[PDB]
Amino acid sequence: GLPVLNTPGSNQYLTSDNYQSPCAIPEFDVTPPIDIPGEVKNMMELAEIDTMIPLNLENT
Amino acid sequence: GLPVLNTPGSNQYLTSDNYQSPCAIPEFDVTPPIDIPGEVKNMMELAEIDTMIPLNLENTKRNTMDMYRVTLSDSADLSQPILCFSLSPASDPRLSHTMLGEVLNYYTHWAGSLKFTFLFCGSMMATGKILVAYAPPGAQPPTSRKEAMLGTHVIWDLGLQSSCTMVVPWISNVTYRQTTQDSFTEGGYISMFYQTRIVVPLSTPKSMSMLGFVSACNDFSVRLLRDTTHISQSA
Amino acid sequence: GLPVLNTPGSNQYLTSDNYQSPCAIPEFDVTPPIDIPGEVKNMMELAEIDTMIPLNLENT
Amino acid sequence: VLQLTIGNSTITTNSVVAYGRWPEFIQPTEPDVATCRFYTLDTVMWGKESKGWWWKLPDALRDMGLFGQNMYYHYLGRSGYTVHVQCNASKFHQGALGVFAIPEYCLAGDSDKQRYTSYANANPGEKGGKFYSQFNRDTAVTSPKREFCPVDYLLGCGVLLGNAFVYPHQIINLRTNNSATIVLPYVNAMAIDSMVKHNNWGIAILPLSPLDFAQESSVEIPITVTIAPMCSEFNGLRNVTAPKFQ
Amino acid sequence: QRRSRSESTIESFFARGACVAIIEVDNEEPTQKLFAMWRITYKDTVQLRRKLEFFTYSRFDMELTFVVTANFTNTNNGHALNQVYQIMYIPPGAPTPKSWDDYTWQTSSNPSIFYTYGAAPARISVPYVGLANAYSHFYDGFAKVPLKTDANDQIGDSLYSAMTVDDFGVLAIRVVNDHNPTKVTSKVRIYMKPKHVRVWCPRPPRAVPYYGPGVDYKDNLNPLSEKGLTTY
Amino acid sequence: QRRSRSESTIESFFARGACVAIIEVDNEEPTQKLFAMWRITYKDTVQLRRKLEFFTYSRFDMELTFVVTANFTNTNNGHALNQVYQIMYIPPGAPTPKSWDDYTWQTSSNPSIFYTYGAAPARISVPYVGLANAYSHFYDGFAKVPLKTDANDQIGDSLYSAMTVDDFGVLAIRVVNDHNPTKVTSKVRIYMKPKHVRVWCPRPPRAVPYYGPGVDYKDNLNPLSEKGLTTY
Ligand SMILES: CCCCCCCCCCCCC/C=C/[C@H](O)[C@H](N)CO
Ligand SMILES: CCCCCCCCCCCCC/C=C/[C@H](O)[C@H](N)CO
Repeated sequence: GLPVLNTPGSNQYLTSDNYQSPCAIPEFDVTPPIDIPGEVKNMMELAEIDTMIPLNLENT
Repeated sequence: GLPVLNTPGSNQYLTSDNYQSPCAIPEFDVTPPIDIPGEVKNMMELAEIDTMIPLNLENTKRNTMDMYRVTLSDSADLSQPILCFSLSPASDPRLSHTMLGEVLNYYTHWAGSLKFTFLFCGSMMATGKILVAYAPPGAQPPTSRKEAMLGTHVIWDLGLQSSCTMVVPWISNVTYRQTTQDSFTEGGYISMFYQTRIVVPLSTPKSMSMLGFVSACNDFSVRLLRDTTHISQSA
Repeated sequence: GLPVLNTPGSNQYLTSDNYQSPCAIPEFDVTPPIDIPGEVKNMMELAEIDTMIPLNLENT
Repeated sequence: VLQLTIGNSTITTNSVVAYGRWPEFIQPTEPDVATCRFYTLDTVMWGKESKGWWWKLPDALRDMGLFGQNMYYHYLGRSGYTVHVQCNASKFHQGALGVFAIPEYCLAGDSDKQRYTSYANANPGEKGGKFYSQFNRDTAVTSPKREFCPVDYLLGCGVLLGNAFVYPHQIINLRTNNSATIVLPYVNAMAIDSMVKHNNWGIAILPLSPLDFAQESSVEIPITVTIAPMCSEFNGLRNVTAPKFQ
Repeated sequence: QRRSRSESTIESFFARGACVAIIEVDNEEPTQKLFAMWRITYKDTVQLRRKLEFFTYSRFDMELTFVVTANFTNTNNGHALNQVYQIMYIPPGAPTPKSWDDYTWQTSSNPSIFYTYGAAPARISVPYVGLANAYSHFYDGFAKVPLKTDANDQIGDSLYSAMTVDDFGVLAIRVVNDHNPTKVTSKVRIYMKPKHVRVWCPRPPRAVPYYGPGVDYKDNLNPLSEKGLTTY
Repeated sequence: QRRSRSESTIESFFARGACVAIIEVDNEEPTQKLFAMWRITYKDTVQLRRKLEFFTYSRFDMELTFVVTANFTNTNNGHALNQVYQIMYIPPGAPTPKSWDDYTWQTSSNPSIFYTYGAAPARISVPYVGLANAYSHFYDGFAKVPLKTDANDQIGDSLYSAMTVDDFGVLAIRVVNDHNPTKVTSKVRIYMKPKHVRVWCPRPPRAVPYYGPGVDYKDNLNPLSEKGLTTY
């Protein structure tokens, strides 16, 4: 068929990749999402929350 | 030619995939389809069909004809329930083997309103009121009619109508219950009591049987297809 | 390059397939066809031809 | 009261249409009168200990009227059916008859050899057959009966009788109705098929609730199965087929 | 209502590939396992069968996937190069091979796959090759009719619910490699994925274990378990 | 302000595939490691768990990648052909295999992968298969309630923070190849990459080592180290 050329990096698994994959459970009617409070869209939104500091760190 | 990159998951066979494949017999003039009656476009269409329930499952009545009919009579005690079973259409021994349960055993998740049509097989001169009650889970099973009438319930006059449709509305915390028996996604409790005992005149069979048919409503659906536990193959 | 996914059925040879293949003799000036009589476009055209039947099949 | 008349046969009474499809045609030979009669099968007594009865269609209508003659003379014929199961019961008779119309009603044999039942025993015809509480294995190795061993709760096909309502069904509940009518269209993988060898349908009259009457010891009421071939058209007229029934 | 029936569709209900047969093929010396002809049918395994017996008639474009798994037998230290397996179709009528080195393996008109061991499992799609307008999972008749004029009873004696003896031919699997002293026993598992499935006249599923290619049953006729009448 | 939050997104925070389980599968003789059923959960490993326990609820389309690494055990000079590993899903309820040569491996409706050793790791995407509208990393309740009318305390005795016993079924991995005298011990590492992640109700991460599948803890309850109050 179409002549392809396997470039270096084939048949590998890079944990940080966005490659597609076959859906193991096709035509799966997932549960519709509800408006749950406290949705986090970014991790820094958690850093912006002021959290108490373990300032004192003596042995006792 | 075109530089490609074999992503992880190549040269594998996932049984659940829609990949194309070479036609082994190309240019094959298949037989044209005809309009055969009873076309099924969805498995739930089979669950919507009301099928008799093996309600009675005693050691001597199961796996026979006695398991499909429940014996009720005027001599039967009114304080004790007629029949009782959890709303586990796929894991309850009574509902698991029903067509509904047979289709659910092939799926993991199920969600919908059920329908229990109880048919009276007594004489036309036999009258009475049967209280059919659905009690959602989270409380004591309705061991008494006073507890059963607190939840959803319907009074069925045996004289007026020979079959009563007890629709179990879809009430659940999770969007989909599991088909296995588990206490978090448990369905509920279906029970029957004598609102008014069966009253039969003379020359009438005092003890009569009844049938129960479980069915799925239009809102009923399933997901997470799986293998049924019913069938087996020794190897 | 382009991330591909080798589906099941790869590196096989199915005798009944219409996959492309590299031309072993490229830029090959084939002989032009002539109007030869008796062109058969379908095998059933041969079945439509009435052919004598070995009706009698005794041992002798 | 419903009074359904077809050809030269009238039946007075609800009727259900199998799979929501009415018997209709697809040069076939269609007797518009000679094959539309409601042929009445042999009446069967519904004993108190009865387990059920089963007939094969069109095998049941093989010796009744000109329908059987057209079925044997012609090679392949398609025919819808209208099965009226009438059970005369009084107000004091209790019971329920599941009338199931199984498409391709394959039954199980008694012998250990699978699919070993003979053609004569698999096609009883107007006589039909009966279900049995348990599965009695054939033990005559010298002369195997080669007959079905239909089990009530297994429907003779290993499935549960409770799920048998997936088929076109009708419940004769003696308290509300004394008769049932099922209109079966021609159901088959083929548009038309040989009827002498193939049985398009199978009617199963199974007592879902036992028959009782005034606390009597033994009670038996008649059940009459009247089958009407609707839109029966045959093709391939040729010498009559005379099957061996022994 | 609002929940979709996607996973419940017939196409989705049979979207899974089911092992329908396990074929043992060896490259032993001529001492019968050189090749193996398996009659193509889903009734060797009960799961996909039961899924199909849910309905009376079916029409689906099948998809067969062959997973070949080979091992060294009768040798602790065994060697053999990568084997190529020939999976040839022999539809009803095509000459079946009588040996490994048979002419029928030439596959002049029989479709065949040559799967190199270690590669992706050999997948091929097959259209609806049924003679009728739909596959007949259940047949309430015979192939012959014993007539009054038959000389003997075996002339018309046919198997019940059996349409054709050669239903859809045999799948002949062999090791294309020459017979090596090192015996490599291979198991070809055939997985059947019905596609474009259209089913007709639903039927309840078998509640008792299967027994043969028909609807017969011998033992284990107790599907339901013991349970109280009023026990939740 | 001007610096983008791309790497900090929830989709990016879980964009990495994390080893969630290591399954040991052998092809030994029938002397129990022939197959192995691992209850699918991220709580066998603490890293991806802690990343998920950052939030109370989650909804993500998972992506499982199986990396199979095989070795020869109990043999210095061992031989075996390329093995094929069957990774079958057994959702809650599907019959689990009791042996290697079990019928449930036919996968008539259970989704399964057949990974040929040496090929690219077996990757498959799974949608949000949660019963609720979001995955419950934390559950402040039980599955049962011990009632006053219960005959015994074990009727309603349930594990705290445990919703279902069979949470999402078991992943059954076996070697499809026949049992060879040469024992090939394989380790299937499952890597979980949550995709399309939507998280709700953030929670602080566990500062002490995990202990079981709940929020319990036994030892190593000293997260902070010694440091002066006025020491920079
Ligand atoms: C490598 C070439 C292999 C080609 C394989 C194509 C063979 C086609 C046969 C598929 C037919 C199986 C589906 C039909 C099932 C039947 O309905 C049942 N056996 C009962 O009738
Ligand atoms: C080869 C087929 C494999 C198919 C794999 C799909 C299995 C689907 C299960 C994934 C669910 C894991 C994510 C859910 C985590 C839960 O929230 C936690 N266990 C706690 O609730």
